[PDB]
Amino acid sequence: GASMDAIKKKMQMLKLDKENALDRAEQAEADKDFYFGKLRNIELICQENEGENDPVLQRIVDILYATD
Amino acid sequence: GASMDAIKKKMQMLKLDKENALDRAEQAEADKDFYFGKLRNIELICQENEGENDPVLQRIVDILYATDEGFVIPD
Amino acid sequence: SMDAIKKKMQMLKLDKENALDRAEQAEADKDFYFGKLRNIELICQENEGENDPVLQRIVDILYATDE
Amino acid sequence: SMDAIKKKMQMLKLDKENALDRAEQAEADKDFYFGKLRNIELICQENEGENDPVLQRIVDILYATD
Amino acid sequence: PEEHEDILNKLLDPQSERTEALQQLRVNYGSFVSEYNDLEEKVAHAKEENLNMHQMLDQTLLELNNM
Amino acid sequence: PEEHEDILNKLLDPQSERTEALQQLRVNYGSFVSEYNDLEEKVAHAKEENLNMHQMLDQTLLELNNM
Ligand SMILES: [Cl-]
Ligand SMILES: [Cl-]
Repeated sequence: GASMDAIKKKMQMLKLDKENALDRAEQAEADKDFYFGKLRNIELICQENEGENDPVLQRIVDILYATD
Repeated sequence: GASMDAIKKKMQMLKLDKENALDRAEQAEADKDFYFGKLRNIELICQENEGENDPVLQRIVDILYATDEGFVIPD
Repeated sequence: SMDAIKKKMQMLKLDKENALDRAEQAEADKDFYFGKLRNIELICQENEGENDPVLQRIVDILYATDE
Repeated sequence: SMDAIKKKMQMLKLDKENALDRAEQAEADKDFYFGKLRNIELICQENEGENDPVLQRIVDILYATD
Repeated sequence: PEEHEDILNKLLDPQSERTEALQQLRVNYGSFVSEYNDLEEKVAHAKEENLNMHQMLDQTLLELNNM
Repeated sequence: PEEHEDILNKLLDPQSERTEALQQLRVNYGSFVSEYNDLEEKVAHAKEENLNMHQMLDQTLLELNNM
């Protein structure tokens, strides 16, 4: 009757909330990884070229290692 | 009952599962923003220097504008 | 090749447009179905006290989370 | 500049990706709800012999248009 | 009850009364079967309601496991 | 059924066996009320079980809403 139905409806809402939160987390992690992979690759490029003491690359290196 | 307690336990777990996922989302979005900030500054530096045709800067440009399929406009 | 780039940019725009069209249509179908489920829910809630086993099955379908 | 053309091409690809993601999710949500209506239809069909006026109202919802 | 025992007392020794008394017992046997049958239906109905409630709950707990 | 009527026929006309036959009716009636008794208390138990389960679910819903 009413109480069993209300319990089932509550459980469904909690489950849907959980799954929406997991979807949001997964998407945020993917976006983060997308940007992180770029910076890591740019870091590797700078490391290939560390010897040539290029002032433009030095600016880029300073950005890579700057902190919030 | 045990059966009524099992309902209460799982409801707590489902709320906790949600909270843990939201924590993950918020943290990942903050890192994403931190990273994106660096990438924008780097893009601007590359753009300033496009006229030089520096192969190392042009490689960085390709990394900047790549998607999961790889480089846009290959080679 | 500049021609190849123009062609590609046009294809990517059309592909995006087709997908947005798909999304809009699916969203409309989803709203239409959800509306029926809500009406069915209302009917079930009216008969809660009747303890009808068939309506109990329908309620279990309504609140199911298994896809 | 080629940098600007690459930047635009990236944006078109990512927008295409976003739109497809959105269509895929919309289709999933639609199928979820449709699957429920179909399960309810089967329950109604199984119980057609009862001549239940409540079930008949439900069937009228299932087969309604627009 | 108290009436049935008096009829068994009455029937112990001997024509109009003895046949009239057995017709009381012929009615009462079928009448006791009818009353038992009516009550058994009240039991079954109530057990069917109890089972419906448990089955609803059992299934809810199973679904809960997967969430 | 077949046990009963046959005894009701023996007693129609006249006899130490009739005392033995009436005792068979007395014991049967006994086993009738006692079987009905067992049934009345099955009903009371099913009613109890039903009521408590509704009470438990109603009370759990209240508790769930305070949590
Ligand atoms: Cl209930
Ligand atoms: Cl490309």
